[PDB]
Amino acid sequence: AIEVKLANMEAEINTLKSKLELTNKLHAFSMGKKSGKKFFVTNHERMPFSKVKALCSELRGTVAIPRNAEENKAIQEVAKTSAFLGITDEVTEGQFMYVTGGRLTYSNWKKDEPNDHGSGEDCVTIVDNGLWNDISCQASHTAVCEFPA
Amino acid sequence: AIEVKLANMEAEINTLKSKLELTNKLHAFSMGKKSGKKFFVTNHERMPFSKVKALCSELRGTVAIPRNAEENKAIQEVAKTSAFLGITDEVTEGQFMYVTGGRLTYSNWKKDEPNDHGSGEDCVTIVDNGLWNDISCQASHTAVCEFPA
Amino acid sequence: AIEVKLANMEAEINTLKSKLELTNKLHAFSMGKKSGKKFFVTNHERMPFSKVKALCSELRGTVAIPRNAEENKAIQEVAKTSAFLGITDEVTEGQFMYVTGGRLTYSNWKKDEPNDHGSGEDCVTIVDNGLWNDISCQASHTAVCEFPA
Ligand SMILES: OC[C@H]1O[C@H](O[C@@H]2[C@H](O)[C@@H](O)O[C@H](CO)[C@H]2O)[C@@H](O)[C@@H](O)[C@@H]1O
Ligand SMILES: OC[C@H]1O[C@H](O[C@@H]2[C@H](O)[C@@H](O)O[C@H](CO)[C@H]2O)[C@@H](O)[C@@H](O)[C@@H]1O
Ligand SMILES: OC[C@H]1O[C@H](O[C@@H]2[C@H](O)[C@@H](O)O[C@H](CO)[C@H]2O)[C@@H](O)[C@@H](O)[C@@H]1O
Ligand SMILES: [Ca+2]
Ligand SMILES: [Ca+2]
Ligand SMILES: [Ca+2]
Ligand SMILES: [Ca+2]
Ligand SMILES: [Ca+2]
Ligand SMILES: [Ca+2]
Ligand SMILES: [Ca+2]
Ligand SMILES: [Ca+2]
Ligand SMILES: [Ca+2]
Ligand SMILES: [Ca+2]
Ligand SMILES: [Cl-]
Ligand SMILES: [Cl-]
Ligand SMILES: [Cl-]
Repeated sequence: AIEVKLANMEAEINTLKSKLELTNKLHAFSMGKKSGKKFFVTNHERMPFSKVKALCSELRGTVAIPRNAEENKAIQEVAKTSAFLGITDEVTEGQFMYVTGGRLTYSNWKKDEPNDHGSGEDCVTIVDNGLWNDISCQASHTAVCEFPA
Repeated sequence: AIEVKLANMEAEINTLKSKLELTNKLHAFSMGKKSGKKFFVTNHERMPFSKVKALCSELRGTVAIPRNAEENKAIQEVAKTSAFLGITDEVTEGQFMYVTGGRLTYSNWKKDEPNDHGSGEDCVTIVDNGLWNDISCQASHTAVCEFPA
Repeated sequence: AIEVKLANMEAEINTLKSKLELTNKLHAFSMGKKSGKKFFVTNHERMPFSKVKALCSELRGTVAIPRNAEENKAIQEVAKTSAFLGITDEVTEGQFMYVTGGRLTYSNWKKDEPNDHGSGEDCVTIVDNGLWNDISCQASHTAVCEFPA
């Protein structure tokens, strides 16, 4: 009894992990996940940057970060409106870093941006052009999370 | 050994439960669930009110109910077409009650409605412009379920 | 007590099985699955037929197969563009079969199709007015999977 049931439950658990993995694959597929590509998702809600990070973090993802023109357009198409990117110069003014760490490689700044305008701008938004503009982290923009390829 | 295997398996189960909960959160987010708000969703299928209640119940949700103008708009954008709301005046004519209990607070009736037209109309549908019209519960309208915030 | 913990583990597993089943039902509902009808899903990615089969197979579904006009319209609405169908005449030229078995019955060929054009065409794509054309299995078309009613 005991040992047999325990061995069976281990098989039940492994079967459940396999099924859940399959469910996640199907959901990613229905969400637009392209083979071997990272995918972006949004609930179309606009909120302050701190809430986007908290939200993507709960979902075990990160605030969307374009690493090249392709991904930049991908995020643009997903958001449809202005959306925060996982990039800020909160730590050292003028030095934009990825929220995931490290200095910005690819960038697509609008002319004369980032400019830390007025009272200050430490966050970044991809606008309805794919271009970038630094804006107040307190402002509310579309939440777009990123998940691994 | 047995007590050890059992302990390790309970750990695996706790991890799997959290992982499934994450799947549910990501899915709701991808379908438009806003922070702190109820999740509204539809399969675009039109059916009699009885079937809508049965369908949402089977999913552990309930027929969508607008508690205010904001929710009414959210349901409107999910349905696109005429859809049943979880409200009826089956007990006392003219007294609309939520199928989950309690008297109707917010309402968005169309002009000249409710009119308990013809042989009688005890169900409610959100239609054009998001306004309401009472209709026969036997009529087929889009199924929209709601899940807790 | 070992046996008490084992009994709890069984209940935890069964509870998990029930919740995962619910998660699958809510996802199918959100993807447009109609009561008693199979449903269709796409990530909008274009790829050769062999890749579509592999992808859908891995998700425990199959390349979409229209069995009547309703399903054909449904697949057309989901795909938005040209997509492979689970129909080919690879096994015996001229005789189309479903990838899951059986000779083609219902069909919606464009005029003058199928024509096994050029060096040959053994796969099938649903194109413009939801009409069908046989095409090379090597060409890349939208991946659309179908899942059981
Ligand atoms: O204060 C925000 C923003 O203002 C200026 O840019 C404008 C805005 O991005 C927005 O309203 O759209 C305008 C174009 O339609 C754009 O000029 C700049 O001062 C910018 O640096 C600043 O972040
Ligand atoms: O008896 C049903 C319903 O009929 C009338 O409303 C019409 C219907 O909702 C539907 O056909 O769309 C029409 C607008 O295009 C609308 O007028 C009303 O008599 C209504 O009270 C009644 O419930
Ligand atoms: O060899 C491909 C295909 O070519 C011809 O049809 C064309 C294609 O179906 C597609 O590109 O759309 C065109 C119209 O928009 C159409 O002419 C046919 O020879 C066809 O049988 C063949 O499979
Ligand atoms: Ca600063
Ligand atoms: Ca700054
Ligand atoms: Ca700026
Ligand atoms: Ca009545
Ligand atoms: Ca009535
Ligand atoms: Ca009426
Ligand atoms: Ca052939
Ligand atoms: Ca020929
Ligand atoms: Ca052929
Ligand atoms: Ca052809
Ligand atoms: Cl700021
Ligand atoms: Cl009625
Ligand atoms: Cl071929």
